[PDB]
Amino acid sequence: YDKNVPSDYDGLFQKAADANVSYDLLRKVAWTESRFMQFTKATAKALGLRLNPELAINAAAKQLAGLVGKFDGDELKAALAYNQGEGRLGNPQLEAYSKGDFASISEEGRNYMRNLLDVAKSPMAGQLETFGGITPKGKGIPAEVGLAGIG
Amino acid sequence: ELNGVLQDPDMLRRPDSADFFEKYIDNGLVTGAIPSDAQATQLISQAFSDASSRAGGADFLMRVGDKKVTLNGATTTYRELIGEEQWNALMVTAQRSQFETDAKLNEQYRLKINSALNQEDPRTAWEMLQGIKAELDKVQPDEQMTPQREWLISAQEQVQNQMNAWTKAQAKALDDSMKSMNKLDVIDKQFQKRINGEWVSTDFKDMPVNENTGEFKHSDMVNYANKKLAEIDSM
Amino acid sequence: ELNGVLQDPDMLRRPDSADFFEKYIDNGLVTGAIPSDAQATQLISQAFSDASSRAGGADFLMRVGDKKVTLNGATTTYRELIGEEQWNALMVTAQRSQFETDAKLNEQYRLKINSALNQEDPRTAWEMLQGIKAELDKVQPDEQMTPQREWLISAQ
Amino acid sequence: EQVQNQMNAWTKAQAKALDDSMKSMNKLDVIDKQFQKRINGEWVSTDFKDMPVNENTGEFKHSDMVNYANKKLAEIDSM
Repeated sequence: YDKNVPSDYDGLFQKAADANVSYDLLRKVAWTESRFMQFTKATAKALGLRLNPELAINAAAKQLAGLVGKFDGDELKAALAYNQGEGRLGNPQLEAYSKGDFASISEEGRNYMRNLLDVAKSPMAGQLETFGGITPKGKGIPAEVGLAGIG
Repeated sequence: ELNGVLQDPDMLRRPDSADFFEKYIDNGLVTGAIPSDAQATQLISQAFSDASSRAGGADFLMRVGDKKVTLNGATTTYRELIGEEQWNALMVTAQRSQFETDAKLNEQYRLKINSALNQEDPRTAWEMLQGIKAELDKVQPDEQMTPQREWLISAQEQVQNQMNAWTKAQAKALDDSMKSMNKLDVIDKQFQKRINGEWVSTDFKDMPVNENTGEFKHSDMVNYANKKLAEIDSM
Repeated sequence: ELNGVLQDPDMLRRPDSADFFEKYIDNGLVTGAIPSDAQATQLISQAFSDASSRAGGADFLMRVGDKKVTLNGATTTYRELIGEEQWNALMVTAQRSQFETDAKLNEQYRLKINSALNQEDPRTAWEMLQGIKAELDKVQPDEQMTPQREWLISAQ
Repeated sequence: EQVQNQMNAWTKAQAKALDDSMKSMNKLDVIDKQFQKRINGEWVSTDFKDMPVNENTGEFKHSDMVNYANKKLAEIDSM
């Protein structure tokens, strides 16, 4: 449903935003929320500090910098902390993610990670990529590769 | 004597009970406790049917089907005493027996499945279904086609059929809100052709209509009228 | 000793394992390793049930059912030791066993089928269905009526 | 697992009943806002056929002003 071949203003901007994380991730984090950073929460705009690509991608690049820096080796943990903040809701999940207890993270954090690990790199990548296979040797199908053509 | 460490449904799934069974059969065949190879076979085929029809048995069986035993002079692996086909049947039975020996597991999984087919968002049913497929791999660790792995298959291929309708109901909701934007765009174009010096009416009953707009109601001008004034105020 | 080159589910579909089985049975009957023709028959009927209930077995069977073997003085082809009807049942089983021995194949094919019945354009579901009928011919190479060839028929 | 399937429909029929009674409150709120923009000295019509419409309100009927008219008088009487 997505590719890295088509280039637009997005790829034109994240080339420097990643220099001020990863261009491959920052191109993908924005795509999933706003097709081609969509900080929809009013508090996320008051805390992150709108609809201008000069700072929106610059806001995501700053958060994803610290989120991918708070552990420096867990980029899937970073993408999770992005759409699941560390206050009163993400703390029970993020402490349950490192222990490999993906059955107790969220219905939205898993669906988010499962869509972005194809371009992101984590040590728990191959452990979530097979989190829910039909057989323990199987691979659980994420939401938008089993629901691909339905539309 | 096998019901000492092969009945406690938590003492099967341990990884030593496989070694206990291998050592039992071996030291019984060697030290005369099990005299006849026509009798160690009955002990195998009765301990496997005790451990298959019992919660915790699928992984004990999958662990023991790789240990070596020597019967009738020919040495082999327990997956090969019993045939390949018969071992497949055995593991299927050992996985699906812990769902009709206790009805709490059957109740629980069926209710999670069904309350996962009734979530409003079809994309948020799929992670529930991966959750179920993750709590099945803790009770059935072999890749055979147990009937619970048929619940999950029908659930997934039911959620796809649900999304085929939910997407139709979302496209019919972006059809009635792109109409109500087409109408404001055409009304603006009419006002602009009238302002720049061209003689075309601007009553709502005289706009053009092309199946992207529909018939113009009165409230599709009020909406426009309060939206040019709103935009002109913001300049 | 047959589980050395007839169990690895990629070593069955090779085109030499048929020759390995033919040479095993022949040189066992000739060089006394397999003494009795009432025992080479049991080796046949157990190696075929090992190779039929195992991923990769349908094409090994379809390859071996044309090799020559001599039992009870009468020389024949393995499709004719076992009857015609029994060979049909055997190949049906050997094709449909690799879809209930692993549930990954069953899951995958059923989901592609169902996500092919839910495409909006009915003309673009048909090429998806020819795709499925093209990835079934890689696991079931004989023309019997396996239940997966019933999925595809109901899908069309 | 049949009662769950029944509640999936009963909840849909309760959300369609809080959709037609939140519309009929949106309309009174927007009519009040129109009267208040007209009172505080601004030139916007207050006929029911000239309110704004945004799919949270629908088209305004006449009886959605009668209802409002008997409800300001009812509120002003209670002060």
